[PDB]
Amino acid sequence: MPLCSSMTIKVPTDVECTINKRVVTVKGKKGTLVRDFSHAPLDITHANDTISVAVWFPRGKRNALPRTICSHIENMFKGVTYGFEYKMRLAYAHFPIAATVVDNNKAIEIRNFMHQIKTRRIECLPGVTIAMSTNVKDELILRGISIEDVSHTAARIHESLKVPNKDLRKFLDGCYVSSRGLQ
Amino acid sequence: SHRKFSCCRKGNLGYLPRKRCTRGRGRCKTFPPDVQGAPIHLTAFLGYKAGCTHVMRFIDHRGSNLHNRQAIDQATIIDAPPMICTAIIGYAKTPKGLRAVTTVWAAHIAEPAMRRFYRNYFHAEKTAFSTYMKKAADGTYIKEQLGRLKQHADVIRIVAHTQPALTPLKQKKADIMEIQVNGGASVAEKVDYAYALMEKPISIKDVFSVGAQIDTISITRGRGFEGVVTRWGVTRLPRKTRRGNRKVACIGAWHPANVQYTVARAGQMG
Amino acid sequence: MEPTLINLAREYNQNMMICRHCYARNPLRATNCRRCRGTNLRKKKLSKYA
Amino acid sequence: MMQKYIVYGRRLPSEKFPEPEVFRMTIYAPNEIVAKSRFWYHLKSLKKIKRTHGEILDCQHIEENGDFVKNFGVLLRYRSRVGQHNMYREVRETTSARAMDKVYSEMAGQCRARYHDIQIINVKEVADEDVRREKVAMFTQKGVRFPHPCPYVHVKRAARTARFQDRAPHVPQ
Amino acid sequence: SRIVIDCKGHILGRLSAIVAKELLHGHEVALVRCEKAIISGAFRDVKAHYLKKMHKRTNFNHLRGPFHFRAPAEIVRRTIRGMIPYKTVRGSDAMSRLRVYDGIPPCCARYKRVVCPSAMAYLCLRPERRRCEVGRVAHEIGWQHAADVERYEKRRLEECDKWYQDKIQIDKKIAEAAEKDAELQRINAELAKYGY
Amino acid sequence: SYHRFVEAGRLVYLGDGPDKGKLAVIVDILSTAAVLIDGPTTGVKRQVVSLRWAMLTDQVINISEKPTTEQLKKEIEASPAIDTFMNSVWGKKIQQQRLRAKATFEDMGKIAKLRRERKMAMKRIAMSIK
RNA sequence: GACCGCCUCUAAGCGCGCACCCCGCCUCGCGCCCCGCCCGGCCGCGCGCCCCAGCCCCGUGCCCCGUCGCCGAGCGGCCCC
RNA sequence: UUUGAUCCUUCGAUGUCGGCUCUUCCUACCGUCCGCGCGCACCGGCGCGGAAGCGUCGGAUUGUUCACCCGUUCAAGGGAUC
RNA sequence: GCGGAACGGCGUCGGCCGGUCCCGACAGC
Ligand SMILES: [K+]
Ligand SMILES: [K+]
Ligand SMILES: [Mg+2]
Ligand SMILES: [Mg+2]
Ligand SMILES: [Mg+2]
Ligand SMILES: [Mg+2]
Ligand code: NA
Ligand code: NA
Ligand code: NA
Ligand code: NA
Ligand SMILES: [Zn+2]
Repeated sequence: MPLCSSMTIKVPTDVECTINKRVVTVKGKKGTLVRDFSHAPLDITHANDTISVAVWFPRGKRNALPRTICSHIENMFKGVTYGFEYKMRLAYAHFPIAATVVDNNKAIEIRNFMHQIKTRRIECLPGVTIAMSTNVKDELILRGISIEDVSHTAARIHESLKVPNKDLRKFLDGCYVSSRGLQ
Repeated sequence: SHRKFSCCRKGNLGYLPRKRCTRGRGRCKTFPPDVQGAPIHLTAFLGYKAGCTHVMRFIDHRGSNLHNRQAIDQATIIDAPPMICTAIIGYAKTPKGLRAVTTVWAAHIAEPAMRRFYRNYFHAEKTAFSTYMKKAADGTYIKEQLGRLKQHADVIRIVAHTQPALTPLKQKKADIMEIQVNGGASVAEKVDYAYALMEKPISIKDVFSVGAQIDTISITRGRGFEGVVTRWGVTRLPRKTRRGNRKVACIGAWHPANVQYTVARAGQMG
Repeated sequence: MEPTLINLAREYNQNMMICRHCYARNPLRATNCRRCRGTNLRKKKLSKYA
Repeated sequence: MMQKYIVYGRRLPSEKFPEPEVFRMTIYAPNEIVAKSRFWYHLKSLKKIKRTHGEILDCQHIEENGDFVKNFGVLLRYRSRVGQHNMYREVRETTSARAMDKVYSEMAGQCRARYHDIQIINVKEVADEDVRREKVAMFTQKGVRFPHPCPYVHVKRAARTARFQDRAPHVPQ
Repeated sequence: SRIVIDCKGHILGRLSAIVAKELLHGHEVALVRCEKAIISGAFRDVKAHYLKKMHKRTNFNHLRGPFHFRAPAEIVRRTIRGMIPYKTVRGSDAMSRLRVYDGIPPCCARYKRVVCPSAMAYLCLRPERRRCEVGRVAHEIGWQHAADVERYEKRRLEECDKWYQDKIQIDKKIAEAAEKDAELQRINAELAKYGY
Repeated sequence: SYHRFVEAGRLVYLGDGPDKGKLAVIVDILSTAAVLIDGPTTGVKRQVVSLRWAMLTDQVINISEKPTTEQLKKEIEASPAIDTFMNSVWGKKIQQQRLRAKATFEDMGKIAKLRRERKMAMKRIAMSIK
């Protein structure tokens, strides 16, 4: 808006949150989650189970902040009420890829990718757990309460598996994200 | 215009200047890093070069042509008479670097160290540590100073000296060295360990072990004033040159109108 | 590979746009190169083993 | 800092035109010398009368009131480095002479056009229901509020005299 | 009397200008906590600028200058020297009246510190402008003592925190005694007629 | 967050310009850069100033939408906002500064002499009783 | 993940990353420090922290280095061997 | 980094080609490093961006710079009073 | 905030001329 741009969202009943100097804390039945936003100039207010974010004098790129901050807050809410689940698919043609979970779901080891000799180890970020799908055959499941940590872990795995110095249109192998959701 | 063919410079510019060493002997600039929790141990020793010889050994080196046969190797012998510990010094890590806290000397000091403190022992008046040895007769002062070190230091070193009377050398004064103590779980353990071997001999058998690797620090052989061909390894000039042929033909371009420090010149070698 | 698996891989490795200026990878319905800001975009060529 | 003038002018009477027609114009200028210069500038171009063939009958300064706030619409043409352009602008002020100052400063800061590069076609007062620009419109409403846009300026201004202070002052808001 | 300035949050150039003017007028000034001074601009641009500055040396002998210091205190001192006629007696005596420190060492921990708000970043830069501390740049170009400075400052800060409560109680007692005392009341009443 | 706002009826303190050191009231808003102020009972005539000169106060006066000069005067005199502002900490400090504004070179000497005594008296008090 | 209901590696935020760059190891090194013999002479008087889209009630204070201040202790610094 | 055009400085003189020797600098990058594209299955090639650390050689004929051929770990181009 | 051109920019601010729009436009009959 010409004088100030603002946007509002709803606070669900199962969730309780506190605000202070742009530090938003959300508590739910899945755990607690905290984020910091003091890197932007914002006015956050809490009134009758609604969060509203306003920026005064929206000039230039300041007009893009309220909506992104609202999206971050809603992601926090949906994480605390019930977490995220990313599913990965192992794609291979000749040499099966062998993946083993170690450290009580806090890490994974990948061996025999393209029949290579070296092995790969990736560590899940704090609050991220990794396990193999019982129903589906060649699947990876990672769950957590923060959408940032799990997607970061999935990107880490995908980048860890990479074929060097060939035609990538023909050599298709590695772990790919096939689904993002909640449950 | 550009030099027609490719070639590298001659010599390493990281060893400049090539001047006579002004340090009395080889000194240990850095000590091995200290890792907490490892067994407490000493890190260095001082000895004298004696000779070289042969050895025949058996090589078990999987993947090489030598894997199951004999080899003749060159070896060097170093004479290592026992060292005597005689002082403790502690340092504190500070924003300005490593700063000493205090140094505590033993009650009694051997003749070689005293000799190290003078230039001519026979004529020199014997006053070094004369007041200190009266104060430190009882253990109280040593205990107080060690308590200070325990409460204020981060790095612990001992001071040991050699015994030239056990060597064929003509020297009678000793060499004094600082040796770091590595390992343990805290500074108190280090201080107690260092105090447990004061005024006592230390054998090289308790410092190094067979099969490990070491660094050696010394001063190379001297040669005096030497020319560029031998000092820097530049090419000799052809036979027809007037005024000799052991030199560098061109020592610079017209501009810059100075001589650069990267050009080879004659001077001290070794 | 199952055909569904090949579909998953290809959407990560085949479907994009290429800038004729700097050769950068761009999203599938972008109008400006993310790097040079130019507009002369292309389509990543399909492999013969379609 | 402009004034507003009403200028009357006429061509000198001739033998075949004993009583020439009279022309009136409204001019905004910093003084009356500039006002007469601009009057002759426009009369030469629009009526083919030069200063040498004519005379100025009266240059009367008119002072406005200046109590309430009104919305002014200004239509102008200016010459850039690539030709000429028309332009409509909206300003909020207490007097029409004060609105011209704002318009000239905005043109200087944004388009780089100076006084003698601009021609003012018409100046009129606009009602709150027929405002064209969004800033003026958003300031014409009722019960409009906002926080101080630059409270750091007060603290900065006082530090020029008190160079060294025993604590960092806060910015009240 | 010596002026002791806490350079936390100050802009390097503006503080240098003020301090140079003070030095030329015959005052002694000390600067503490120089690793917390701020330079405006993205860290990449600042780092590139400083690396470019470090590249100029006498071709035929690098021991002939110019010299490039890496510690934040010496960086600040060089910036100040750039604003002073240091080749004359008048300017050479001015640079001998200046002291610069990283952190707050014991030689200055007992002084009364001041600030210059006209050279502070929260009043001089717009909110969305990038900025960085001289400590990070110094570390990125070769300074060795950042972690030690941080450790010492933490220890000193806790020790100072222990000292504040004793000051609180002593100040309360002194205030009550001053209120009770009669001679001061006369002076205060006399000054109140002038608005002081 | 924000508590004091640029609005109609807000009391304002003038920190710069020809009329610095006086209180006035906002009557209308021109833009985000200028306002129309007026202080009928403090020595400020109706005029337009930039917001860089006006420091916002905590007081707000209830005024008609577009009051005249005389109308606004009774409205101000019917309210206690001014009286309660001068009794605050800021009001007392402003009074003290107004007092300081009138001083010559002879009273500068007297003030300095009294300041010296106060510094000496403080030192003796602190030493005598901790 | 927005401006721009969708889509977007970017606008705020975050990850990975080069025989190049910087540091360590290695060569030189003014000046400093500890200890020994000695146990000396001089000079100075003054500490809250953190943030600026909570700024916790502000928009001060000092303003006399002699202008009458000068003991001791404490703390800090300098000089000599 | 060519050759022209001009005639500002130098005729009480700035020793005028090439080679040999030796140092440093540039990048508009030839191999090696990191990415992307292909009319890229693999091998091998070609294009683009960052990148000047290391490498860029031995010979026959010619005063030659240049050129030309043989060979090898297969062999970029230049500046600094040409 | 390099001397600098043809030619590009969905960087930001300000305009001119045309359409469609609560008789429901644009982006998702
Ligand atoms: K070369
Ligand atoms: K000549
Ligand atoms: Mg000859
Ligand atoms: Mg000559
Ligand atoms: Mg000559
Ligand atoms: Mg390039
Ligand atoms: Na020169
Ligand atoms: Na090395
Ligand atoms: Na040339
Ligand atoms: Na030549
Ligand atoms: Zn592009």
